[PDB]
Amino acid sequence: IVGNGNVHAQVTAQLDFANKEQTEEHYSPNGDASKATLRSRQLNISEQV
Amino acid sequence: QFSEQVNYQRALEGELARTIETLGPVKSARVHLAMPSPSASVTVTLEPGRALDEGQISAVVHLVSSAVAGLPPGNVTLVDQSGHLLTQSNTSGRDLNDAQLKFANDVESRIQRRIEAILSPIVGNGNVHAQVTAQLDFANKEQTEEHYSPNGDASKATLRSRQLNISEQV
Amino acid sequence: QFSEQVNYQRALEGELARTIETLGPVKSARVHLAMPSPSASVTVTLEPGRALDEGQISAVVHLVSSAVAGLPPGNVTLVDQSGHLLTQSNTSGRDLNDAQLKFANDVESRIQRRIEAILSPIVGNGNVHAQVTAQLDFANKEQTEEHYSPNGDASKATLRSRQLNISEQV
Amino acid sequence: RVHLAMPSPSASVTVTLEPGRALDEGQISAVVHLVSSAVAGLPPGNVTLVDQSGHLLTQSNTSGRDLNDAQLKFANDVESRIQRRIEAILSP
Amino acid sequence: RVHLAMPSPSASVTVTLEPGRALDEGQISAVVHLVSSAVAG
Amino acid sequence: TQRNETSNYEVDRTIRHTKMNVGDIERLSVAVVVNYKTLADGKPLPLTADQMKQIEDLTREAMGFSDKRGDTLNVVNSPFS
Amino acid sequence: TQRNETSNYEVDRTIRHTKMNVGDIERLSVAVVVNYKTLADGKPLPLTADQMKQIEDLTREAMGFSDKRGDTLNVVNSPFS
Repeated sequence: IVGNGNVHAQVTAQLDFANKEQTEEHYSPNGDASKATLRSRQLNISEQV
Repeated sequence: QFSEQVNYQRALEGELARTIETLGPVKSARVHLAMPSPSASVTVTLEPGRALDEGQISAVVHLVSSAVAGLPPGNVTLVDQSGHLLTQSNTSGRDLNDAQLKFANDVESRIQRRIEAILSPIVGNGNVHAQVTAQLDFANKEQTEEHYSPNGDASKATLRSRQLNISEQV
Repeated sequence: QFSEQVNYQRALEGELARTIETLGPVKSARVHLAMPSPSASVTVTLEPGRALDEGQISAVVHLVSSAVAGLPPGNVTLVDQSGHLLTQSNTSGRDLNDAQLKFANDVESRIQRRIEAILSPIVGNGNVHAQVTAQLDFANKEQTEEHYSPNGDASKATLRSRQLNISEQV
Repeated sequence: RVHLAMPSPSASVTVTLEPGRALDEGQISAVVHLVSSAVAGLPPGNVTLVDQSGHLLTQSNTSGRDLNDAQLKFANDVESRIQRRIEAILSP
Repeated sequence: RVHLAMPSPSASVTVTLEPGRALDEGQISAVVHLVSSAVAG
Repeated sequence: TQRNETSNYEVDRTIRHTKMNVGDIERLSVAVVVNYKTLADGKPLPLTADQMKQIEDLTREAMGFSDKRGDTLNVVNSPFS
Repeated sequence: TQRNETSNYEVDRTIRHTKMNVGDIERLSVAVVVNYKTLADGKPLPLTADQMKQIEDLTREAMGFSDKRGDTLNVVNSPFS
């Protein structure tokens, strides 16, 4: 666009070199009863009048 | 026993020196081994008026390294006829990480060539230039999902056992 | 016994070098073998005015690798008559995740040729160009589903045992 | 009609068959060795031969991961079989 | 030119075909299975 | 009244284990320049808007442009030297 | 009344194990200088504003500029020597 020798550019590259690990461990919320997954359930309902 | 290994190493050193000599712009060779962590040292005198490139030294380096059992390229050193330690493998710092630039350059060159090859027929042979910058993910990345279908609904539950006691006194 | 092994190994190296010498554009070769971490190196001096491609070097590395037991092709190196490491796997940082690029090139080239071959009869021999960019999934991926048919319905459930006690006092 | 591009060289030959003929397996080696030799420094593996309708006569191979491209060859074979069937049922 | 690897075994054959001929894909398998079954394992 | 109930369930389970590839294209930024001409002998004059729009689309398709990756594309028309 | 309820759950889980790269670009700073000329024979008169804007765009795209990383770019026009 501007010509063979009409432009000069200089670049600085800030680089990271730190060895960096990470171990995420995510769990879905099961608070809502319509999306919970039950393995067992013991439900006792006693009532005396 | 000992002198046998001595003779064998000393003969194979001259052998690899002779092979390295027959490599074009090289005048003389001298290979040396370290055999009990293995290591090797080669003193190559290139022919006056030439100089191997950075990816050209790796040729002789892994030639003498893989000619020897248990020797990684990194323990192989090479010295020119006037200083010039052309093998920086002693550090072995960015050797893996300088190939990332080559791979990224290959990717962006392929995309640039595709853009020019698709756009030149319309606008002309030399009426278009494209430059492509490709950011790449080099991070090793694992993942182990584990999803369970909800069984809150009684119409989609799957039962194995069920003890349902019902009492009623009036 | 140690002399037996060295002379046998040297004879194998010379024999293999002579065999890969009779390979057309190969004036002289030199096999070097190391069985302690198996390894092998070849110094090919091609006949002037030629160059073997990467798949053409795969041929020779598989030829000299399989000729001795336990040696993978990855420990076999080739060096040309002027440096020019012909095997990519030497400085094995990754050196194979760059094969994904040329595999993608093959895929895009086939799709491009298919579009060109189908569209040429209609619009003309050279009146159409197509460029294909293919995103490829190169990630290892496993899955283990486990589906259970619901048996909440009594008319579809399957019973193995059933203990039913019914009491009634009036 | 052979086209060359020398800046890693490569070549593309598009042979125009005489009406009602096709090259045999041993005939493509002749042309590949002819086009490879007549130019200095061009290996025979860089030139791609293409018929008048697809049908790449000189295939490409892989060095590092040579398993995923064999899938490509199998797909090409299946496509060629189905294409030949369509052509041989529609030509009459 | 046949070569063996006998200590997993392997074989390497350097066949030079006569000028003006080329074996087919199922024809290389001939020599392949010959040298493979000429050796145990 | 009383109502006791113990229930043991069998649950659908999916274990998807991925090992992501090393070297994927996270983001692309492409800049393209097109030369003026538009005339056989007269003064060069900017290519029409519809044409530049179609070069933009063609280079968008050749790039593999995807808003998910946040790719950026910029094509400009200016005379060369 | 009474209500006992012992509920055992199966929970969805995701485990990502990342090992970030060694040598990534945290931030880029680029300075660009362009030349005056703009005429066949007359005195140089500063490149016009829209042209400057498009040079800035082109170098922004060729940089891989991303304000998330905090990249910075500065383009100026001044006669050379």
